[PDB]
Amino acid sequence: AFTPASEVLLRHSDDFEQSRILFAGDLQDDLPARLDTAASRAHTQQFHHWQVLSRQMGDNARFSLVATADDVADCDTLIYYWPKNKPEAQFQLMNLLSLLPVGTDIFVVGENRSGVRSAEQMLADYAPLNKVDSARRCGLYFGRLEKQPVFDAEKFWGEYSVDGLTVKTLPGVFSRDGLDVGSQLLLSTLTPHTKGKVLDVGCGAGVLSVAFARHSPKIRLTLCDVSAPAVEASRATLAANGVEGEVFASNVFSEVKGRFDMIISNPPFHDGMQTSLDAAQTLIRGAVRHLNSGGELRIVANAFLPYPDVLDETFGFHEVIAQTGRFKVYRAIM
Repeated sequence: AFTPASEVLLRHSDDFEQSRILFAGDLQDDLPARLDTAASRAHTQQFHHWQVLSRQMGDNARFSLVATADDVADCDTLIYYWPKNKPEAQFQLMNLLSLLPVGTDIFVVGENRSGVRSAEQMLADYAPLNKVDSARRCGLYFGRLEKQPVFDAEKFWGEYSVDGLTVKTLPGVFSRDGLDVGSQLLLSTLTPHTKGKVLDVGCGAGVLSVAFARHSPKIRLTLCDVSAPAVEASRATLAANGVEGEVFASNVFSEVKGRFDMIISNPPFHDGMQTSLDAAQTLIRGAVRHLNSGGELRIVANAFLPYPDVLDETFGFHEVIAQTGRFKVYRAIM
């Protein structure tokens, strides 16, 4: 399996061979489907990861905000891939450890730069962890579950108000649940009393959608995101603001059916160049397939990323309708 975290595990292949493993956390590659095990299961809060894993693992791979007793059954080992954000890791480990049997082996693998060291303290009172020698930038930890924590997902819900808008959010929407500067720029280009079917692809907690609906109450909304927390947060946020709309999980346009008058998105900032290019291609190439005649695709994103070229390639040309010191709002028409 591809990732450095999975390479780490691969260096201890022999130990997982007779194990009945549950894989969870940031399941970036398909090691959960390939690792030689007595049995393998997975639970993820990411739709695209579930797509990949269930293709090979069927019902042994599950997707949902909250893992359940059944999702975890007949597993004597947990291999958890540490996520980038701590509240997400807390939510997931309490959820998972609260259901697995006392005695389950716990393995935690991640990157020091992503805060994997925080796991020790986090699990100190439940499953005492010890570091296993690994590559210098990687953290590999092991321990047995001694005491199950008590978990109640409802206590992790957050709620706040910004610009007269109520926002409900959950761990796992770590910088995409607010009225960020990029969102503000995108919003400034939308005119009041706009009409049509819309579709907000990079979902988040739905702040963009409820702010759009506030001045254009007739728009007909569809929201999608890969993250279960984002799907849950958005529905709650729409409801909390008297806004109707359909929200569902999707790997970009994988579950989107139909055409729209406008597609908007505030993608996350990429990391590399390839990850960035791919993300730009998928968004744009999927867009031409879901736009009514004369419909518009609108994207706000850092100017450094590769959207302009992808835009020209797909639509022939595009416009920069709004700009700041970092962001550009790109517009392309059907």
